[PDB]
Amino acid sequence: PNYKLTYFNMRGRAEIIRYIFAYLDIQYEDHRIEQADWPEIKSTLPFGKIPILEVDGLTLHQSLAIARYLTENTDLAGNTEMEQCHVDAIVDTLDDFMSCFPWAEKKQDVKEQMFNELLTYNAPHLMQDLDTYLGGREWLIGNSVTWADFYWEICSTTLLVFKPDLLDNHPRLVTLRKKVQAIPAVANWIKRRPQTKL
Amino acid sequence: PNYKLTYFNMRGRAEIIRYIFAYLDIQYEDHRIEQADWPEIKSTLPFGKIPILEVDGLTLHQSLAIARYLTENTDLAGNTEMEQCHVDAIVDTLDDFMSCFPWAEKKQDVKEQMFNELLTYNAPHLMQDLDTYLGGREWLIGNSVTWADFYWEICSTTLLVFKPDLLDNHPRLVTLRKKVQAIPAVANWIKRRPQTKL
Ligand SMILES: COc1cccc(-c2ccc(C(=O)NC3CCN(CC(F)(F)F)CC3)cn2)c1
Ligand SMILES: N[C@@H](CCC(=O)N[C@@H](CS)C(=O)NCC(=O)O)C(=O)O
Ligand SMILES: [Mg+2]
Repeated sequence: PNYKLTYFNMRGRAEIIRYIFAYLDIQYEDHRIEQADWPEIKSTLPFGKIPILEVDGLTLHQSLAIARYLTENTDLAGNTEMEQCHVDAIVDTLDDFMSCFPWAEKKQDVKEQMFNELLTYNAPHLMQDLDTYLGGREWLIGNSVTWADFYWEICSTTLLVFKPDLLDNHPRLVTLRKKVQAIPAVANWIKRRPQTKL
Repeated sequence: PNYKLTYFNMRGRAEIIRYIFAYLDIQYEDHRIEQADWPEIKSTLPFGKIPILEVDGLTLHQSLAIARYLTENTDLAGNTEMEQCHVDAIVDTLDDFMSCFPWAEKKQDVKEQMFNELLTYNAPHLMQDLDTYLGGREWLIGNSVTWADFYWEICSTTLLVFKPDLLDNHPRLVTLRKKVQAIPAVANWIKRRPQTKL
């Protein structure tokens, strides 16, 4: 069973796949491309977008669809059909925000303006809604860790790059961030992975 | 279970759920609202976004996460993990494009411009990709209809209001809509459902 992950040299939307792998102890090759190799590959893929996962000469796309596939009947999945939902909902609420950023804007000031808006106007509200949804439970979904707990910590990672005082009023979020990061197989990948801004 | 789905009087985000309910033949409370009682409601919601589904007072959110949850252990789900990964991928790719529209934009002309240019440049790029992902095959994924075909006809239905000629060069994509529409339960729902623009 053969794994070639394709994406740019960034955590980005691949990091949810790379946390899963290294958690669930599975060998993959981590194929990281140059911004200038991209069009040559972009042309050949059915949907022109990455990440993508090749699974013995089979081509998968859409990080979360993939993420959801590598966790169907595993302990990062929800212990029940309802908890699979909340997981997917939690993930999509975060992707919904993360997906808002003009990541690929080449006009810098125009980009910075848009990033700053969202990080002051929309961010704290998302953090709020999250903390409350967490309330006082140990994980986001049910009684153990799930990949939604991973998406969160990953999304939170990149947001923290751009606005450090973000979780100041949410220790229960810094707690959760940190409790996800201290997991053996997670903790170790965080130590080894390439060191990219994004 | 007792299902209560809450949304506006329209299709938009809730429709994928309504289709699934009809196909699956699941009795459910289809509660629609006018703005009038919106922030009155919005308050009582973990994430203050709709559609939402109450399943015995247990509230669930994210339209796709819910639709998925509702297709779990049916055939609508895709017939194999691998397919289900594809069905998800298409649903996201579809949802990704849709979330690119300024839906609530009240400067009518900025709407028009972006809308028309999104159909101009973005939309036909996704059409060829969908067209050629579909091929001459019957359904988008697998040997049988999955909830990704449902979403295609729901999405393409709404975008066709704004650009009728949208699919005038993708015979095969109009083919897929008709195969979705002629499904008895869906065709029943179609004629039953109330008349709204979107
Ligand atoms: C992990 O937390 C998330 C969740 C969702 C999205 C992202 C995310 C998305 C995009 C990027 C990003 O920076 N993508 C770039 C956009 C610019 N392109 C330039 C291109 F397309 F020309 F190659 C490279 C990929 C980073 N993180 C991160
Ligand atoms: N919903 C998609 C978003 C995928 C996406 O558009 N990825 C970006 C990189 S972050 C991309 O391929 N952009 C470069 C391009 O447009 O070709 C997913 O979850 O994978
Ligand atoms: Mg999405």
